[PDB]
Amino acid sequence: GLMQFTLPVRLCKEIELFHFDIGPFENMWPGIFVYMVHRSCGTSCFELEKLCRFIMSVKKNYRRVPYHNWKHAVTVAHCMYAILQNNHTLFTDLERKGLLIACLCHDLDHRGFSNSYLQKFDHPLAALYSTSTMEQHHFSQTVSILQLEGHNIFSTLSSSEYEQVLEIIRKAIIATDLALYFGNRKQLEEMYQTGSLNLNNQSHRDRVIGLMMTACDLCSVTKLWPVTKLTANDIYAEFWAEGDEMKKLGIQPIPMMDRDKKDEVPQGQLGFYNAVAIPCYTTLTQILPPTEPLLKACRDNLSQWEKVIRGEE
Ligand SMILES: Cn1ncc(C(=O)N2CCOCC2)c1C(=O)Nc1cc2nc(-c3ccccc3)nn2cn1
Ligand SMILES: [Mg+2]
Ligand SMILES: [Zn+2]
Repeated sequence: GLMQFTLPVRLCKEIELFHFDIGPFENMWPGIFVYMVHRSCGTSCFELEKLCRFIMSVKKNYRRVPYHNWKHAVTVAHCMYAILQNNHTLFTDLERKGLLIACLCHDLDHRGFSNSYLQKFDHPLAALYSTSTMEQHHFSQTVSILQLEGHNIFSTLSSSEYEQVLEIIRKAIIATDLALYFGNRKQLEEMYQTGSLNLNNQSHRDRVIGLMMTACDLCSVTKLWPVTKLTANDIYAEFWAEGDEMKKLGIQPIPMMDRDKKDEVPQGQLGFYNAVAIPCYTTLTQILPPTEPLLKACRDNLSQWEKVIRGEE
């Protein structure tokens, strides 16, 4: 009860910033997550022993793929931690609990392939879930882990608080399906511009939490340039493995996934910052002004990708 997690001074300070990198020491990531739950939520949100057991079952159910791995889970949760801490009074007690957990869990048992590849390969998961295929799988793995003995970190919630939190987590994990992001942000755009956005409207909250999820999920583009650049290598390592597998099914992959079109990467990064990232963090900054450093950091990394194209690196 009187047992805080604490971090070394450089981490204690830098973890509060949006651009924090959780570092290469895997064995510290659990402690970092618990630190964030404790400051974001309270030392009383979760029975420490249940939390620690839940975190380690989550780690065990992430695979050793280049990008969609246990480091991604904690990175995405840290971005959420930063949004929640800079927007203290906008979120309920249940939202704070459920969203860090949602982010830790959002890519559970990912294999490093897209929903399209599952559908072209005819994976069983693609018959069980016709849209948002991996994301319905991730929520389903979260429920599984929550129902292992000693793993129910929400035990102390009421029957209806319990259902409201599992419903927040579900919507939060579905929203990480980038196919849903485009419409979700268009609507958030119109609602904010016509002045109809209303955070007491539960369907409005849902959309705003969905946009936060997309922001946290993409937060590689909001890091210091060397983090951004070295993360992009892990991303393409998956994309190109997927492209190889497409070719094995006798399908020309999209260029994003063709290792034979490495030369086009800098321009594809621009497409991505302009079509997805920048619009994402813009609308997020409009709705939640203290998240502006994500937008500023994204625009800086766009400008570093422009330099790469110009041969200035
Ligand atoms: C940087 N970042 N962060 C997250 C993600 C991301 O898409 N997520 C969703 C999928 O799951 C993985 C993560 C990315 C990223 O890089 N997206 C990305 C890279 C890219 N390259 C090209 C490209 C097109 C033609 C020729 C050569 C390259 N198009 N293109 C479009 N998007
Ligand atoms: Mg995902
Ligand atoms: Zn993800």
